[PDB]
Amino acid sequence: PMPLLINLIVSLLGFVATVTLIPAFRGHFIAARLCGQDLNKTSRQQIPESQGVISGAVFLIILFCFIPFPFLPHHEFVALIGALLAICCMIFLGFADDVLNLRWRHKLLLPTAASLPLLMVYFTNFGNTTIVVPKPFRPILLDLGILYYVYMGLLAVFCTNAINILAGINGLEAGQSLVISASIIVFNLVELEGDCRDDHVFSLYFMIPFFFTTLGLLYHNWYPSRVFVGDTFCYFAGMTFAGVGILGHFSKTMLLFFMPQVFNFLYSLPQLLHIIPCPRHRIPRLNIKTGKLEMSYSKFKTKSLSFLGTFILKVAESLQLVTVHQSETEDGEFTECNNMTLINLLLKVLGPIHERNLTLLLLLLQILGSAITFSIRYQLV
Amino acid sequence: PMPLLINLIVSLLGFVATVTLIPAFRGHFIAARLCGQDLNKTSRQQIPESQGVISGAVFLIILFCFIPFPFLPHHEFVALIGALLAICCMIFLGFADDVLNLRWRHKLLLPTAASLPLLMVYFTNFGNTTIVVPKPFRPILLDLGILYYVYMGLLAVFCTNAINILAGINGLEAGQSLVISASIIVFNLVELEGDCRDDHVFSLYFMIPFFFTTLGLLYHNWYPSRVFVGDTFCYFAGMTFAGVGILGHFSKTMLLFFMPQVFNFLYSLPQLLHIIPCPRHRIPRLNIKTGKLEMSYSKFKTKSLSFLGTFILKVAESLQLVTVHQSETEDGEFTECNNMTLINLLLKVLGPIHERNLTLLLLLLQILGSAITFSIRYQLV
Ligand SMILES: CC(=O)N[C@H]1[C@@H](O[C@@H]2O[C@H](C[C@@H](O)[C@H]3O[C@@H](n4ccc(=O)[nH]c4=O)[C@H](O)[C@@H]3O)[C@H](O)[C@H](O)[C@H]2NC(=O)/C=C/CCCCCCCCCC(C)C)O[C@H](CO)[C@@H](O)[C@@H]1O
Ligand SMILES: CC(=O)N[C@H]1[C@@H](O[C@@H]2O[C@H](C[C@@H](O)[C@H]3O[C@@H](n4ccc(=O)[nH]c4=O)[C@H](O)[C@@H]3O)[C@H](O)[C@H](O)[C@H]2NC(=O)/C=C/CCCCCCCCCC(C)C)O[C@H](CO)[C@@H](O)[C@@H]1O
Repeated sequence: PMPLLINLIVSLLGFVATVTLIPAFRGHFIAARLCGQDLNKTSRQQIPESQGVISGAVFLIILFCFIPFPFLPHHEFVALIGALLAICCMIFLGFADDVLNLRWRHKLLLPTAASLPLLMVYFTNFGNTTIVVPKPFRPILLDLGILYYVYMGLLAVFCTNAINILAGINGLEAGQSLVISASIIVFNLVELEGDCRDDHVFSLYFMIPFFFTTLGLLYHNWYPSRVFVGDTFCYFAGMTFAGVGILGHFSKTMLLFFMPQVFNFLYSLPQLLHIIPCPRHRIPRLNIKTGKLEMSYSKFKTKSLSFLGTFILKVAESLQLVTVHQSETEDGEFTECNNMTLINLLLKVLGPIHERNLTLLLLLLQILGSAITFSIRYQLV
Repeated sequence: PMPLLINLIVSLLGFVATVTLIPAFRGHFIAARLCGQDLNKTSRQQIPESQGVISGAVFLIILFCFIPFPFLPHHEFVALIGALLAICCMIFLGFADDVLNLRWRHKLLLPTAASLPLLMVYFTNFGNTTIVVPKPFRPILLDLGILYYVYMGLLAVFCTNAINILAGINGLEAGQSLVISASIIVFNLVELEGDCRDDHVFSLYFMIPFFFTTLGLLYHNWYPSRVFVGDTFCYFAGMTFAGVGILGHFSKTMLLFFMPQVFNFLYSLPQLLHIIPCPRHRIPRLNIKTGKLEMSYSKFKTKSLSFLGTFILKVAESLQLVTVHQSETEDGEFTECNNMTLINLLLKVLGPIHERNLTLLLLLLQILGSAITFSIRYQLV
């Protein structure tokens, strides 16, 4: 555990670096107009956005410096440089999506291009394209070949976006990733005792610095948010997870650590596909008098709604998932449905919750999921 | 020459891609405020900057797609992925310098960090740290060891900045790189016939797409500039050259292709070090009535000037390099010295030249240098 010792020493130095540099560059981002308002707060001040660029940068300098230590053989060297190319490309693309505000078309396609070094490394290092069925005898009728490479391409696209759309409250994005990376770190140390070690000693090389830099980011992103992580971070986070999952051969376990993100993605799916009107910001509404966050709604004319739309809505209404409020004015009759997100579903079930408590609750919900996965995979039921 | 055939097919597709995408993203950059005015033109309209991000992006997608072709052994695979990590990191850092407008401190240090994958690849692939003396028996008294790795670190820092400071006129930055990359391509094809082939088949993999994408950029950057290349491109260009020079083992020949850039850097050195006052923009002044570009000056109080400053200035004045105009008002006595740049020295020698002609003249001057290098290295005097 000597390269891991070096990896931890540089990760702690990376944490110090991230914590120190984020306030040092504040000026540059406010000047560059890379900032947004805390939409769930009465304060109209603009907080610097895209701070994941600073932690992501620190992350790259750390690992570039780390490269000779696990060697001072190329099977793990190709995977190291390759994974760093896919991550660097993603922090780059993420920052450009933050700066240029790209279309949903790019939010999908470009992460597939950035994930190519991982696919190519897997191709040249002859990766096992044959998968093992985790579900019972029902879907079991397999060398997925190109469809396995399609899966690896669509993994980075899911991971980054799933984090990115489960956001809008102080320390949720950096915080959820902090639970996920820690869950992978714990898992790596357990599996570091036997069988697959080369996969977990490798995954730890990327996860220990991702954790300590994200911690340095959360130092300024936690409530009250002084800085915002931005798309740059979601892109970086998603790809680092998708990368270690792919090359470490544990994307299945990793996707189980991603349970709140998966629920949020699917619960959002009718809005994301625009079958039910999707507003630009689906973050909860602040009740200025209460101080706590109340559910956000998407009101629209019921006549304009499609046959599939009113079907999905009425099935979700009955399943006690959405809070539908129908009204009628001089303009006509409307339908004010609940904004389909895990944050608003938590406010639907537990009522209005304060911002600091709501994030903390979601992080605990993330902690519970990791316990469920760790219980499933290690017999603790 | 089959992977080279594939490399050229994708490079032509890359040229088409760059030419098509640059006007498609114009909206995003104007919105993102990533734009500047053509300071040598009367028109106050803002032209989108950082377009090197689009060509640099196209470049990365091409080469990521190219990766399996020269293989479908890891000695050239590590160098390929490694060089792409150093380049991707540089397009990323360059874009952040364009967006955040970093200090001169970062313009130097950060390119050294981005060049680490090249150094590390050279370290692991056991690169020849021992250099051969090109100059005569005078400096010949050598395993430079760490000082050779210092050289490789400072190569990317020189290459990017040297291009970046020899700019400010339509198609100079993209155009000079277009002569340099073509000079390396020609040289690679000559040396592809014998001896070192693995170094030139490798250098061509990066130079053919750099050329065809930069061509696609020059399509919109040539006079009258519709778009601006930005720091993103200078960073990308510099590193791609520094990369192929380092890994291909021909940084010496490459630095001889960089002759106008070297003269411009050293001629600028008293201003860059602030021994003689350095104005923010050292680009020539447009004579609205003439239409042609006239020399730019740096006027200052002669009393405020240091003992070394007035010494360098008077040595350059006598050497017939700077045009010094001394004046005296009620405020006191001033000194209006010529802005120390190869562009203003060309206007000092040839008089006022029109912008389109001036760039074209500098590109021809770049062409002459490549002929001088090719004559030196292949006996054509
Ligand atoms: C539709 C959806 O879910 N869109 C949500 C998503 O939109 C993204 O806002 C950010 C800007 C926010 O960070 C802003 O939120 C504010 N903020 C931030 C942090 C905080 O603590 N407090 C706060 O007030 C701040 O003012 C900041 O500027 C970007 O514009 C980004 O591009 C947006 N990103 C997107 O719009 C992403 C869309 C992806 C569409 C889905 C496509 C499918 C992807 C998966 C495919 C997988 C398959 C292959 C399996 O996130 C929003 C919330 O952070 C939510 O309010 C918003 O509802
Ligand atoms: C001091 C110096 O030479 N500084 C020149 C340098 O400044 C850089 O302007 C750009 C903004 C220009 O692209 C603007 O110029 C306009 N433009 C552009 C293209 C065109 O065709 N027409 C036009 O009008 C447009 O409005 C655009 O916004 C950036 O701000 C960049 O950060 C600047 N970059 C720097 O300031 C870079 C400084 C590096 C300092 C030297 C440090 C030493 C480096 C070498 C060390 C090597 C050793 C290790 C051996 O370049 C300037 C000109 O493009 C010139 O006017 C200016 O004089």
